[PDB]
Amino acid sequence: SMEMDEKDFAADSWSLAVDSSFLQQHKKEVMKQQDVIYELIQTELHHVRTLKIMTRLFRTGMLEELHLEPGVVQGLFPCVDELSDIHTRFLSQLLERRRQALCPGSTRNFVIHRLGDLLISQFSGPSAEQMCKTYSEFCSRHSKALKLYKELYARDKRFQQFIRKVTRPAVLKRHGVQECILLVTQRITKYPLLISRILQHSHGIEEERQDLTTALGLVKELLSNVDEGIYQLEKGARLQEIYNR
Amino acid sequence: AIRKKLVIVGDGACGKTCLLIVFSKDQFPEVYVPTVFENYVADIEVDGKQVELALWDTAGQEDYDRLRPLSYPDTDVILMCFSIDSPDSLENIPEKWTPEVKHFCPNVPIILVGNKKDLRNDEHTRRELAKMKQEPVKPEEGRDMANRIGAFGYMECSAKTKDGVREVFEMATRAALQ
Ligand SMILES: CC(=O)Nc1ccc(C)c2c1CCCN2
Ligand SMILES: CC(=O)Nc1ccc(C)c2c1CCCN2
Repeated sequence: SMEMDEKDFAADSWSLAVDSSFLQQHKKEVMKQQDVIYELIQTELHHVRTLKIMTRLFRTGMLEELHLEPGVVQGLFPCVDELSDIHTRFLSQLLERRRQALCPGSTRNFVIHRLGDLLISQFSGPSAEQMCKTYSEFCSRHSKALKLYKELYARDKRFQQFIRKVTRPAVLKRHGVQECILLVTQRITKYPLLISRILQHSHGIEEERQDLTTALGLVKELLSNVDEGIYQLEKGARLQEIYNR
Repeated sequence: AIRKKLVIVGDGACGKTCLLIVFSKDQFPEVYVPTVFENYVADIEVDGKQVELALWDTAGQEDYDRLRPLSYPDTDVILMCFSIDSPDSLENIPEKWTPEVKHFCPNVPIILVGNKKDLRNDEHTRRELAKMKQEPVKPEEGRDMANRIGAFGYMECSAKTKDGVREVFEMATRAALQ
């Protein structure tokens, strides 16, 4: 993550991020809505950061330092560039909605009143088709990635030294290879929980309640499609095992 | 320090997310209670042994039967949660959650945890449950279910007051080390 965004999302909540004199100007219901929207953006910032650790620290480090067999790095990190593109674009839109909403003379005081339309756009049309296709592929290759990682760590000395070296810093404590893969797989099922709670505090404007209700339906449609399109790939699985599923 | 993995399972309203949040912060949040839990690696020392215990939530995966099992690989201990204010959450334990965890996590110890124990003597809870001819889950009902499903043990806690929270994770660490 970049320093500007880290500082903007350093506080535990929207109510602690904004100046207390600005917080005092809003009703309790607006504070509750803004705290959940802040959690959505803050967790999206961290998810994009998990994808950058996978692409830049792990994937690129293995290509530039190790002599792994061709197709091994792709098996460890399936769809990472596509995932990074989807979420970096979505994060850009959330951060621009926050930035446009800032009060003149402030880099921290804002209220986002129209999140619904942004979520409908993210979870419909071509972007939803790409999220569905990418997660159906990623999640079907999840078990194969974990097994390939375990094999390499146990049998390749240079691989073990590389992993131990780049995961040693305390800031990587939660982000080993397997932990990154599970963080990415779990991300998509966090959206309905966050969206439903934002909807709970967005009844003040009927257009907004309607838009978030539509977005929540689209996210659930996407999840059901991804869940139905998953079948774990297995290295060495025979055709007979597959057609007898 | 050896690394162990813990996953918490249970119905959507069982309080699993709250339990992970309160343990990881060692505090019930005073300003904002997070909606979700990403992951955490707790440094725990139990009976003289140092462990890094990675914590994972299954919240949000309850309706997705192909996504949810992806949380189980290499799990060392399962926390199987129900809410004491919800006898319905206890009824889903023996023939939905238990056979699933035994299938994907064979030989992994399961600790059955009764969450929200502070609601056992909550008058609003008692009145609301009495409308559906119900009452808060009794301690013997929790122990009997844990015995029946072959759980490693039975424990109770309250994320709201923090009572019992530390003991649950220290015991889970002991189970993971066996
Ligand atoms: C309980 C907790 O820790 N967070 C929280 C707070 C409020 C709501 C509506 C909610 C959650 C968690 C997922 C379901 N909905
Ligand atoms: C997602 C999935 O496959 N769950 C699963 C696996 C195995 C058994 C026996 C079982 C379940 C679900 C509850 C009933 N019994």
